[PDB]
Amino acid sequence: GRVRTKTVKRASKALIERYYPKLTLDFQTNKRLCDEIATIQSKRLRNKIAGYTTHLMKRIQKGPVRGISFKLQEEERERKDQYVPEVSALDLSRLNVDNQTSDLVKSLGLKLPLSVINVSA
Amino acid sequence: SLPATFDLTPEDAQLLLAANTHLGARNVQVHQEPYVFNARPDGVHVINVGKTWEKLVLAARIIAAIPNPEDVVAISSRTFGQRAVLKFAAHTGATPIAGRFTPGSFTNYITRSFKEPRLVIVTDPRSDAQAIKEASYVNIPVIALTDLDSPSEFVDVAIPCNNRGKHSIGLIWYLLAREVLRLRGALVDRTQPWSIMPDLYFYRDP
Amino acid sequence: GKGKPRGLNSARKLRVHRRNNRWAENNYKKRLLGTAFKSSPFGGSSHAKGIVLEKLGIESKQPNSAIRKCVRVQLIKNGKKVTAFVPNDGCLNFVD
Amino acid sequence: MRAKWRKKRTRRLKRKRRKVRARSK
Amino acid sequence: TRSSVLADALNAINNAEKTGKRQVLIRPSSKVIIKFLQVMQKHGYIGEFEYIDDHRSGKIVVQLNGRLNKCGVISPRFNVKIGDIEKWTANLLPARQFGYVILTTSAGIMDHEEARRKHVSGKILGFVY
Amino acid sequence: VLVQDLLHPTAASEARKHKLKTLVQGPRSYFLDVKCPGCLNITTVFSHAQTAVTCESCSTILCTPTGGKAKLSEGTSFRRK
Amino acid sequence: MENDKGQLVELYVPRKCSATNRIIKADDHASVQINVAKVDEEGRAIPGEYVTYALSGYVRSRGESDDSLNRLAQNDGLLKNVWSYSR
Amino acid sequence: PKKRASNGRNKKGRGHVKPVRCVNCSKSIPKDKAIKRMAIRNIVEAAAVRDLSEASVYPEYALPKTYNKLHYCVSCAIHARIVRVRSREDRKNRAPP
Amino acid sequence: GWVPVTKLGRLVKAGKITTIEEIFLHSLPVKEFQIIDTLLPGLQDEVMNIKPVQKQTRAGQRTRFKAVVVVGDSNGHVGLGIKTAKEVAGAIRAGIIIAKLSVIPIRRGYWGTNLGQPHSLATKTTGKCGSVTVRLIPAPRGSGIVASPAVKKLLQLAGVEDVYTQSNGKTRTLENTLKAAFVAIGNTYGFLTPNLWAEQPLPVSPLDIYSDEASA
RNA sequence: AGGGGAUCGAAGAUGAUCAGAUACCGUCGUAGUCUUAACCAUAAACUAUGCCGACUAGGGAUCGGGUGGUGUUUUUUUAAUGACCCACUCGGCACCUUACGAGAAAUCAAAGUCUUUGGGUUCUGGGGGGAGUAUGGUCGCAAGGCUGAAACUUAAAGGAAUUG
Ligand SMILES: [Mg+2]
Ligand SMILES: [Mg+2]
Ligand SMILES: [Mg+2]
Ligand SMILES: [Mg+2]
Ligand SMILES: [Mg+2]
Ligand SMILES: [Mg+2]
Ligand SMILES: [Mg+2]
Ligand SMILES: [Mg+2]
Ligand SMILES: [Mg+2]
Ligand SMILES: [Mg+2]
Ligand SMILES: [Mg+2]
Ligand SMILES: [Mg+2]
Ligand SMILES: [Mg+2]
Ligand SMILES: [Mg+2]
Repeated sequence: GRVRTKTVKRASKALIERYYPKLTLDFQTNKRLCDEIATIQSKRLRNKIAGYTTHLMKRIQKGPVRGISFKLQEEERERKDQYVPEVSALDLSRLNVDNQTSDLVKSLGLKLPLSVINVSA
Repeated sequence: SLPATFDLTPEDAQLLLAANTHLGARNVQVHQEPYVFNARPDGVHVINVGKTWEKLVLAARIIAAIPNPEDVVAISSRTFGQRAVLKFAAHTGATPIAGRFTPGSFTNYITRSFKEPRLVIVTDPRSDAQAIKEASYVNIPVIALTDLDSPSEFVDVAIPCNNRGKHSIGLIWYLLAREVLRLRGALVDRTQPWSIMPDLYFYRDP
Repeated sequence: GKGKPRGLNSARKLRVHRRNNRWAENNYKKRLLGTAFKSSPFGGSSHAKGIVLEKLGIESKQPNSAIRKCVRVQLIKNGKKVTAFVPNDGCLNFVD
Repeated sequence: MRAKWRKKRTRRLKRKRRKVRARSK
Repeated sequence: TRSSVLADALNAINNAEKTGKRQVLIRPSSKVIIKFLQVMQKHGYIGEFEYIDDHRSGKIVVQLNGRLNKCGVISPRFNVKIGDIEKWTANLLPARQFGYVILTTSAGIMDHEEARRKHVSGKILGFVY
Repeated sequence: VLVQDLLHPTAASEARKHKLKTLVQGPRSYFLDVKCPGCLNITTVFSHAQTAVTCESCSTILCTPTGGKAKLSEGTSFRRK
Repeated sequence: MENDKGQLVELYVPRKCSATNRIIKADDHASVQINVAKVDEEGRAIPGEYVTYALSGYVRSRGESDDSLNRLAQNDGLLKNVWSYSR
Repeated sequence: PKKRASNGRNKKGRGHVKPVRCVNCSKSIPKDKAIKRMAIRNIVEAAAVRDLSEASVYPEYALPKTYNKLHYCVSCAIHARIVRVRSREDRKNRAPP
Repeated sequence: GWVPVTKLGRLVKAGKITTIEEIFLHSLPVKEFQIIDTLLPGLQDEVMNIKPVQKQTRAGQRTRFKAVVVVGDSNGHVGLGIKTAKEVAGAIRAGIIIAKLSVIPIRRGYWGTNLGQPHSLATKTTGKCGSVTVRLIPAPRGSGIVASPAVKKLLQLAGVEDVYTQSNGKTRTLENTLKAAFVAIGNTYGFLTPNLWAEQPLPVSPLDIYSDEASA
């Protein structure tokens, strides 16, 4: 079986976690920079790591990946996180509330507009 | 007591009723919850948003009593509250824990997720039961956003809300952070509406 | 109510119940039935004199392989036959 | 042995003893 | 069936105190229950209580502080002499410094210290501490 | 609950409770002043009557018994008393 | 408690729960001590000025800590209509 | 020790339940303790229905079903790849799949 | 070097907490035995019994040893630790650690007539672990500890001069006897008495006073 | 003891299987299985949990009764009903979750409120065997039931859980 071990997978995850604006979908140059940027004792393990990094970069080119996080991805995430509409959907567009809710408001003693509708069983 | 400026304003009531925080659970009802107001037909129970606001301000005072804000912890294993707790941690100190809790975070002094807080805030005590259970081992209080059918055990201040809802949770977190900042002194104007919108702390499927 | 009666006039029940449940014991039963005086080749005595009839090489129980050098004894007062053990190395040679 | 069958054996024995005693009684 | 109402009363008080409640309802409110609770009150173990007069036998609503660990009943009401008081107190109180064995004497219901002072003995009802 | 007033409960709860299990037990039943058509001669009728009550003026019929509350006849007017 | 001549003994006079007046043991790790901040004249909190409430593991476990704290706060004035004595 | 709180069956408040017979081994078993299943099956197959419809007069017809309620004893049900055996915790699972 | 990782450890190393009485008062949980070794430097260990416990395996019986250790200074504090390990020495070491972690206070008191320097317990107390119930009854001066050797040694290390004991169950299970006695002497500060009816002002905790000398 | 007597079927006969198989499997098949009038009085007759009474945690469903609701439907749009829905309640058969508590544990809303030992009351047990035996009484047509030892022997039997 061609199942990779956690040494290979962790090494590839780290290489992607801190060398993404770099190595590409090509096993050859990914290998030729893996031996440049990491200390690996054996060519076989180097090539396995390079292959798994190439596979993960192919995965990344189509959507994100669970367990991975690089600076570009983090910046995209926070940028999408600060999104806000300009309308603030809670803001009034016309508010409906049942008779019990109208009674609640009357109990609290508050001035509010209400589009009362009856709640039927 | 309070100077009566803290009472429920019609703006906050508009927000709370637009987010439908006042819509409690169905006929199910934990007898530890007297926060009900005149059950609706359809079997849905309505909540005293006034009591909600009062308990919320109480929780805010408890939080602001903490000297080191990083010693406050916000929990949410639900997806509808992760953005809320993260933005809460952005505006306050409030060391957040969104997603998984990692059992052994308040015990097990060696693990990397080891917090030793003075207060933990929880979005749903049923989905976040590991956290309250581990807080009952190490002398930590627990604030919780409860519905009317939540398990009240090992729960201190309970804010009645609609935790089934997407907007309600984020609104409660938003109001909580606002009151905390006001009591701390960042928001010097109690009457000002705090430019940050409430829909910032809201879940998005994308 | 834990079974037993607690009432302030319920002592006879407790007494006779104790009598029966005392018969359920072993020492009380042997003491009151008089088994020592009626059985038990002695007469409830500490010691007894007897006349040797035969020497015996009783084999031990398991797990143990040995022969225990006992004797048969007819008691003087009762006439009962009894097996007795001669405890020491070589002391059977004094009991001819 | 099974207690039911031990009981059955004991009963057959009690019966045979009843009759071998009725021989003399 | 129901034999001692004092026993039911003190069982209810004990369970309320074990559960942390600050009040309990006693039915059906005998005189000896009243005097017993009055002793416990004079020594500071329960607090106020209120007799509700239904026309049958009565109810009692007791207020409870947290000072009570066990209020108990001794059934049968044994006849107790002046040294048997000491024997009992040893058997069924936690210490020689606090706790009260309660006994109905011809000079009313009282605790055993008051009974030693008045030099009279009687029948044992229960205990409290 | 661990703290509550058992001497001054809510009327809602006391009406929700069983009649014997209230603070002071008492009847949930009542009496009615009943008018039959024609002969005014109002009759006092118990809600849980157990009898086929009829007016002394004539044997019309006022209430038929049931397992609980009596069923007052169709043409009749009653006044809670 | 004390000996014949004052001179307090009994190290560690212990804490009592604000709800049940029961002692909080040393090995009771479900006990909590809530501190509620005070406010003064603007809405801002005073540092180091707390209202303290101790709660024991038993009350905290039976799920009554919320109600107990509600009533304690309403009695100490920092709350309002939330709690009712008649249930 | 005790294995089940129902002990094997569904007899709370009865005393006696009037046995039935197992469909395979004819063993007498109480009806509450029995396993009941209901084997509802189309008469022919899902395979031969095409041939039947093609060779059938009266189109649209129905192809009705067969209904029988099966009672198995414990032994037969365990042998026939039914209620097989479960862990101490999942024994309490009272629902079907 | 210790290098504590705990708020309490940092405070104890900085010297803000000079007494375990604060720890007991605020019910703080201990997780580093160096705290107890710093605050209570004068306590002594004692090893009660070493029993072997066996686990059946494919290849014979795998054996490890269970050690019971009682630590105590003879003024008011005891701890009990039970540890299993492949080697007796390590069992004893880790048991001493767990015992220090498991330290509790003891409410000593008087049989009567509060003359001086309490010698006994204040109340009748019981503890149960397994079938064993251990009951401690207060005794007068000179009675000494009327108990079996193990419970006697635990109570000596606790500082109880005079106490009676009633016991019930299979007292030959020493782990359960010692745990029952430990629960019993821990319940002493659980029992409420009239001399503790007075209300106190609920002090403030060091974890809130010395907040910056804590984590960072 | 009469009746009845289809079915299944202790006995029994047979065909196999088997080293043997007077057992399991198969085919027959008496007594019995049903009933009337009497007897017997036993069972893992079990919830292996005595009856009465009080208190103590939550949750929902269900059987029976009752109350209320401008509630839904059917009737004669309509009424009263009846059947359903919602809320509540008394009384039951039970069930889910937790353990404050209990327990050796398995587990238990009772097996809890029990060394902080007493609500009332009946029955039974005191290591295992011998032994529910022998004997004597008593009941029974009998089968048997109820009551019920001793000699002698023995350091373990046994319960619940654990890893193999
Ligand atoms: Mg009497
Ligand atoms: Mg041997
Ligand atoms: Mg088995
Ligand atoms: Mg039966
Ligand atoms: Mg013993
Ligand atoms: Mg029998
Ligand atoms: Mg039986
Ligand atoms: Mg009962
Ligand atoms: Mg009903
Ligand atoms: Mg019901
Ligand atoms: Mg029923
Ligand atoms: Mg014995
Ligand atoms: Mg025996
Ligand atoms: Mg077994």
